[PDB]
Amino acid sequence: SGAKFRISLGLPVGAVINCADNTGAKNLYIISVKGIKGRLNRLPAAGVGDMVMATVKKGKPELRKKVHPAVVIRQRKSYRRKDGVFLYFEDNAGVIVNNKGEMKGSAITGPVAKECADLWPRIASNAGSIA
Amino acid sequence: EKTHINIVVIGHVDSGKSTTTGHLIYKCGGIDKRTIEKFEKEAAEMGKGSFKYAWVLDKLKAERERGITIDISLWKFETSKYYVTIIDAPGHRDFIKNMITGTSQADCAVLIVAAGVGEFEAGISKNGQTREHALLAYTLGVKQLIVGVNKMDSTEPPYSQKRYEEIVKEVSTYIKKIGYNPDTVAFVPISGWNGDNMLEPSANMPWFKGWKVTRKDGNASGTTLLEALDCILPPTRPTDKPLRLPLQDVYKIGGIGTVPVGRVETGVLKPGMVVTFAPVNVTTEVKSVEMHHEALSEALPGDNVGFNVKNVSVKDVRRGNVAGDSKNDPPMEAAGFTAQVIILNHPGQISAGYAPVLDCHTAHIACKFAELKEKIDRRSGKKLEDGPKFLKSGDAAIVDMVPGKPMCVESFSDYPPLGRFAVRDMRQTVAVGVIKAVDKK
Amino acid sequence: FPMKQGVLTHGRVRLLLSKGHSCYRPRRTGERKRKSVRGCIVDANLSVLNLVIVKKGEKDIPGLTDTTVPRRLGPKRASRIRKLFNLSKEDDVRQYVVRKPLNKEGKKPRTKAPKIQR
RNA sequence: UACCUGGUUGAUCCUGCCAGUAGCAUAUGCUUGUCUCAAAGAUUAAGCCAUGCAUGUCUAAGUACGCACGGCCGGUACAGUGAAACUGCGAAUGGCUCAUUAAAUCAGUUAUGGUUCCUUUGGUCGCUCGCCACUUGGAUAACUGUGGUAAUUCUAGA
RNA sequence: GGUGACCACGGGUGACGGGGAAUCAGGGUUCGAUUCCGGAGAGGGAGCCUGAGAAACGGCUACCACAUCCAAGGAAGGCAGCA
RNA sequence: AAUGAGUCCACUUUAAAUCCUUUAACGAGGAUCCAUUGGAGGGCAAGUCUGGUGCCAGCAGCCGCGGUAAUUCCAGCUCCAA
RNA sequence: CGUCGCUACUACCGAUUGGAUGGUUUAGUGAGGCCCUCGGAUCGGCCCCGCCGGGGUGCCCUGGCGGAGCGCUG
RNA sequence: GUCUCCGUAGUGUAGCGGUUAUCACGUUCGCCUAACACGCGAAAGGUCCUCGGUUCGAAACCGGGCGGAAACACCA
Ligand SMILES: [Mg+2]
Ligand SMILES: [Mg+2]
Ligand SMILES: [Mg+2]
Ligand SMILES: [Mg+2]
Ligand SMILES: [Mg+2]
Ligand SMILES: [Mg+2]
Ligand SMILES: [Mg+2]
Ligand SMILES: [Mg+2]
Ligand SMILES: [Mg+2]
Ligand SMILES: [Mg+2]
Repeated sequence: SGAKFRISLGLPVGAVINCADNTGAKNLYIISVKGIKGRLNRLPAAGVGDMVMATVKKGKPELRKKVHPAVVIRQRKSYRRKDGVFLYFEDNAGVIVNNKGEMKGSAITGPVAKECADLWPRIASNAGSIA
Repeated sequence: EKTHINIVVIGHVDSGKSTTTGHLIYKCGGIDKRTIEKFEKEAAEMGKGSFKYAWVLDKLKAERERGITIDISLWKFETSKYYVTIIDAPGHRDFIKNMITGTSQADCAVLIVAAGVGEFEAGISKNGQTREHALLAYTLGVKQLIVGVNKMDSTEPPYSQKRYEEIVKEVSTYIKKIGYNPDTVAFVPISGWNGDNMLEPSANMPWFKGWKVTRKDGNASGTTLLEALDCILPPTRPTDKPLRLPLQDVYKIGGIGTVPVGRVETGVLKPGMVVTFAPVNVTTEVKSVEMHHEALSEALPGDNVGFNVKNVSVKDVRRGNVAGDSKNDPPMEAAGFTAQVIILNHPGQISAGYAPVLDCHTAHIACKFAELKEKIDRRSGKKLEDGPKFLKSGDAAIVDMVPGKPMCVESFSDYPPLGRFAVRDMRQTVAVGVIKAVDKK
Repeated sequence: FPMKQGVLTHGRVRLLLSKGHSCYRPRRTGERKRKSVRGCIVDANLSVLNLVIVKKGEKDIPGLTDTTVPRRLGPKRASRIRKLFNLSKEDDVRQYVVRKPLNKEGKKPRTKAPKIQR
């Protein structure tokens, strides 16, 4: 299989990031990161490919008062890709998914990180382009 | 040229039905190499690598996620002798009605039996399905079948002779009770995932010489499963009888409309001919006739054809109806029909009032006993007793039945495939019934 | 995708091709259509690379320079025959036209002569 | 065909509305023997469309060395039948719908002495003083051959 | 400067306009998407080549919304034409 | 005694058909070869008929009917208008 | 006749800097076409002219290789 | 087709592997009234959607099929 390597995190709790799908939401306010144990005073942060719990702050009204599982697909923080390549995107973006991993939406706007596509095949299936 | 048949593959869960069927399709010119390369690419993407050949028929997303067979699928592959379309049974007791529907539209049955340790014994149990599939195929009217043996590369040691001899003996010693002759039923050891003994004679298992069959109509002996698929005797097609179409599924294709797909039983279906449906009783006119991405000016019996009728919605006509010619005598709503249920395995007593699920041809509606007329012994319709209070396992009986949900049925004297039906209760098999009388409205 | 002279890149670009440029024939008059063409610079990322040798080398390539197939049909414009066979002024022009001989199994032998113009 | 009737009251005259009555024009219900005309996806969605067809075209009078046929009359540029293609024309007509549109479109009336106009028809085409004219130059089609792509009414080279 | 209670300007229209249709003492009152005339449009806008004549869409280009194939490198759309 | 609605020969028609008009031969005594849709208190033509239900079911555009002898409900017969 | 109490229906006010769906526009960004000013990947003519050539008689009517005039040009 | 929840006198529906009950009704009902109206009294009323398995026996412990109520997919 293959386990995702460590990358620069860059997106702590409280970061609001773009919505990259056709769900109707416009942004995702990260409230926590899945699989984070913790440390005193340390904010839980997430790179690309990480499942997060997010609440949409603006968008279609029947999504705003809920917590959704979400996956970060693009980030503005540079991260090393174990081949010497430092990659960063133009914006931080994520998609709305469920626990199993398939997206609530049906299409994705813009590229998706290679790590996120590898770790979530259902997101990669809807991916317009791979970065 | 060529003639048309239908084949169902039946067996135990996790034995690799869809995998072996799909790799048989691939060997017989099913689809090009790069599309199935993309299929294996997907299979490696999410994880189910060994489930790659299953995707050729298990196209549903729920099947593609759980790795569990759900729906009956069709795929066309041309063989050495004649055309054949294959039925892929689910193999689950939650989907037993789906298997019954699929096996109904099949002329031959393929009884794939696992040879690996554990799976074979788990198949042969009260919790098993190998008994269930064969018994209900014998109930629904499939005469000639084949028993296939799979997973010679999973057993220890692989490609064993004693293992296969035990398999054949243990299949025979109960399929004689079921009703299929091992002298006519061929026995093949195969392995779909490895791809041996299917298209070319095997080299990893030289101990297998070749199966032999001894039928009255024809004697055959081959080495590959194609050589056994092709030697299947051509069924007698009763084309003079009035047209009947036990419907499989309904589809709403954009641009052509709601096109039913159902097996032709009797008669000939043609473009430009008004047809009727028994359960929905709405008249409609056939526009065209096609099968398996190819067209037909005539539809022959035992064929999976897709014909476009005019001005009926997808919701109006649903799964399991009966269609026929409007000019000839039509199938009509049956208020009651006198059936001959032969009780096989029922713990409790069967009095008038208990409601099992009765499955005439395709669909599935629970029906209720009205009263039990006479007790009949196990063969020939020999009279024993009048009006028993209750029925018990090991006895045949003639019964008058009153279904609750509306349905149409036909007798075993006019359309023999329509006369075959089963009775199911307590999540097992409880009776074998045939229709010999029927009342219309 | 065929290559076009003058693109000055290695890679595929899209051009609104007009009448008589390259890599395009108009379906109707005045029609222009955007098409994908490959740059004029050649590199590894090619399937075929057309080459035309200019000057003759020291020896003969087998199957290439030998068995010189003739051009099928001769000149049709009268001045072109005049230039080909060095005609001064009206010297047996009717009989200097190339008579094409053709035959078949069922065909009785026959020559063919064009309708010379100008 | 310039028309009324029932309903407020114990009863009477009114005001007044409600209900009744008749036509057409959509839908629908019941029924249906013949025949002649004949509307028919406008009303909600100018919403979405698989598939097939709906725009092509040659006279004697533009260009034929396709054998794809063929008379040869046999010493001849081209008999002739005609594919394909170049060229010219049409494809801006027709058919469909009524979304937009409130001096806008449109209707009657007037003007272009404020403009253009393929084609048809009729004028004009020796009106000019100025080493091929017994006819000049080059290329491209169709055609042979070599291919690329998974493709397409895609095209490259020679 | 120009237009306005002789209703300008603005808004709504379940408005394409007319020839016309329905009702029929007279006067009127409703209806005209619909075969004739004129106009507009080709999913929504926009910009163009050819041609005497097009801002053409059973022509082209771009964006947008949908949407066909794929060997994932690409390619092709417009039934408010007859079905 | 006479006709068709239907079967159906041929013709006609028509691009070719179809239909209609002609024309052979069958085709009527419940001529069962069966006309229906709404009504019968008023307006508004037609029953103070019979049997049921009994302010229930229901009818009724509107006045109104129905709580055990219903001109109005449901049925049967008979009438009414087209 | 009106309050009050109960049951239904209809609108009304109403915090929520409520929400959704259309239309018209400010500003910013701005594909694409068209026009102009450049640009010159290529394709051609003349000066060809190292010359063998040449005819009225080195003084060429030019029939081809060939450099290239390393220019003028379309 | 996959997934989630709900369904129990006619309704309002508590519910416990040892008991489907009560209560507001709705109705009927002696009880009066010419008929009401209003007051006095009793009741009936449940396959726990439905059918199975576990269990000494289960509505309920578990699972199926049906109806509803939300999704999610579903293109010969
Ligand atoms: Mg702290
Ligand atoms: Mg000429
Ligand atoms: Mg009649
Ligand atoms: Mg309008
Ligand atoms: Mg109009
Ligand atoms: Mg018009
Ligand atoms: Mg237009
Ligand atoms: Mg012109
Ligand atoms: Mg346009
Ligand atoms: Mg009456």
